[PDB]
Amino acid sequence: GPASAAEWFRQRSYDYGQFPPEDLARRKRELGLTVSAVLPSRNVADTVGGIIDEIHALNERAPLIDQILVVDADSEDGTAGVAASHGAEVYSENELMSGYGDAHGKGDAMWRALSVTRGDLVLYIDADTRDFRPQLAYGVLGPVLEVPGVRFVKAAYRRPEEDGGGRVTELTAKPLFNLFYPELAGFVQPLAGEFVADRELFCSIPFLTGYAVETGIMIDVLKKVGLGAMAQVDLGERQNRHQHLRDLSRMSYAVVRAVARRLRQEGRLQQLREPGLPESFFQLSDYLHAVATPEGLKLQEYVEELVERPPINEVLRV
Amino acid sequence: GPASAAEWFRQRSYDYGQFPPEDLARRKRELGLTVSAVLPSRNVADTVGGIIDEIHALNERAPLIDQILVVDADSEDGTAGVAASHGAEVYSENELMSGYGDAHGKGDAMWRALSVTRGDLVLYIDADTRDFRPQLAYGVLGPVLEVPGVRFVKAAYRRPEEDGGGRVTELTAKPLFNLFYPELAGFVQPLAGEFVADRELFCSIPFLTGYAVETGIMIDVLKKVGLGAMAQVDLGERQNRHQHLRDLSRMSYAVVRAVARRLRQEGRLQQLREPGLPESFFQLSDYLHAVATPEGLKLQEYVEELVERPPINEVLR
Ligand SMILES: Nc1nc2c(ncn2[C@@H]2O[C@H](COP(=O)(O)OP(=O)(O)O[C@H]3O[C@H](CO)[C@@H](O)[C@H](O)[C@@H]3O)[C@@H](O)[C@H]2O)c(=O)[nH]1
Ligand SMILES: Nc1nc2c(ncn2[C@@H]2O[C@H](COP(=O)(O)OP(=O)(O)O)[C@@H](O)[C@H]2O)c(=O)[nH]1
Ligand SMILES: [Cl-]
Ligand SMILES: [Cl-]
Ligand SMILES: [Mg+2]
Ligand SMILES: [Mg+2]
Repeated sequence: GPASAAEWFRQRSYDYGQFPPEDLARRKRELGLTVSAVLPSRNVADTVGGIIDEIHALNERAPLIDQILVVDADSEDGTAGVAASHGAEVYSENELMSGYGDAHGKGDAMWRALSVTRGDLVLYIDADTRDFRPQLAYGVLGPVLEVPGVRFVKAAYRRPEEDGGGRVTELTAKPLFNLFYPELAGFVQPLAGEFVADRELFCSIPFLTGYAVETGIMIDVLKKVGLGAMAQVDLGERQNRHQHLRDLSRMSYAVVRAVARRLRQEGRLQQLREPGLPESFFQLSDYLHAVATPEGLKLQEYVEELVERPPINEVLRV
Repeated sequence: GPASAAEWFRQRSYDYGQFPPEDLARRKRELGLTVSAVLPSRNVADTVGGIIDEIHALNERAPLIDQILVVDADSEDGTAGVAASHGAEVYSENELMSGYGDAHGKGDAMWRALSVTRGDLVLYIDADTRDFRPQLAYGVLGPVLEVPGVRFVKAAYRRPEEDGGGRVTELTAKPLFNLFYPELAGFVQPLAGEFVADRELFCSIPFLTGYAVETGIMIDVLKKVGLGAMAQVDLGERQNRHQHLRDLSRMSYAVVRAVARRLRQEGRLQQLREPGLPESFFQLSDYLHAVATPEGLKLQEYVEELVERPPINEVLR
């Protein structure tokens, strides 16, 4: 493969500039591949309509996306109606794989989407992007279509001068990756919502639910296809919606848990619970967040079970 | 001890308002204890003066700090001169424990200060605070003085509703503590630079050099004296710096490195290098930071070793 993250970063980082969409459209036509775009959507009424439009506008210049799926979290904001009125196929995350009960977050929606994706290639895109430029859809298709061994491509980009990701990327994922999965240290936006791979690949790895899904997918793909078969594409600028630091804390915990879970199955981490530690202190699903408030110090408690879905291949009608 | 972070939280969180300085001064005197205040300092000529001044004013009201140590990273802004001019003792981080060579960052300075601290208690204080109110000095002394079994006290506070700390604390320390050291999850500012413990405790644990020092101390104190012997005190509002996110990434890494190390030693973590990963990818002191710029993607590469100084006890006295 590649001797280092440095070597990979050399050979496997592209620019959307290198993949004009008419070329891709042509190449895609030649290969007879179809693409499904999947938009995990939760209260994005104000933005999905615009994204669906832009993908349609792009398909006019260059036929690249055959299916547009909005997988809705039963948003209270009318998201589903909005996406439907703009021409996307819309599904409820709770109606897909209904045998699994209600969806546990973004990861669960993304997994369940596989049950109705018809494309040879599955392309995930975030539904909340404000100013959606067309390369936020087609850029990552470049290397899958054009570079021989590449099976999985993640987006790279910058906040509208040097961007190393949002807070969770910078302070959680990158430090955890550098230490535990150094092979992934080369990725500019390892937690990006926009990335693409063949449907068969996604269908044959498990999916962490909740916010841990990207982290889990990075690790699982790395292990399945190898570093040389992953790539990234600079896509330019991408405005993302800032979250409250306090909520990001919970996301950071999900990323930690995903890494910890994987380390444990590799055997690098054993006896996760330190001996001598009374069981009462031990409950992974129980996140304690101590804060200071105008009226005193408080201990907030969040409970999120780390639910993991099996490779959908194993659980879905063949 | 306590049965959960929640029980600890109710029993070992206080408000500085519970500890009027004049009462602290009385108890300190009855117990014959002395307090050393260490200010690890690098380029803070603009703020040390104020801090030192506040401490001296506090002591007039209530004699609480017996020694003020500015341990200076040989700043070029004249930190040393200001501190000296304002009445504080001044030391070069490089001259203390010089057998270990020049100093590896903030932790090293804090460790080396243990060789010149005369107090029974040692109070570390950040020297870059813009608006130093009295309770930043005395608040954390409350529980060590007043609650016999308490040996270690961390500050708690909030920026100018709910505040769960700075970016590194929220996105790195607290996630990691919740998973691997649940006993520390009740701390509001576990990475706070204001904390106090008895000299003997500090002299009995190792100190990570650099940015990981607070994380290491939290963990090693926890293992050494137990969660019951730790406390926090609400000091009110403290204004915070806006370090750059790109710099904070290296800091988060140090924090992760520190936890990982402790996990290796406990046996929880082994074969840290994936069994099948070429040594070309394996260099813990080598942090790869991939970034996007106007000119394209760049892979930045920082280096900082993790250095652990042993307990000063093993080298001294
Ligand atoms: N169907 C569904 N969609 C969801 C859910 N939660 C979030 N989404 C959608 O998934 C997209 C991104 O989720 P964000 O909550 O906006 O994530 P982020 O703050 O932008 O942070 C980033 O890092 C995460 C780490 O994994 C990523 O998951 C995420 O994609 C994003 O890149 C958005 O379109 C959002 O509506 C859910 O529970 N169900
Ligand atoms: N003596 C010494 N002091 C330092 C060093 N680095 C930081 N400090 C001081 O430690 C305090 C906090 O520094 P810093 O780590 O930047 O604070 P933070 O970014 O808010 O966590 C300040 O008073 C700094 O001047 C160092 O290498 N040597
Ligand atoms: Cl787990
Ligand atoms: Cl769980
Ligand atoms: Mg977003
Ligand atoms: Mg817990």
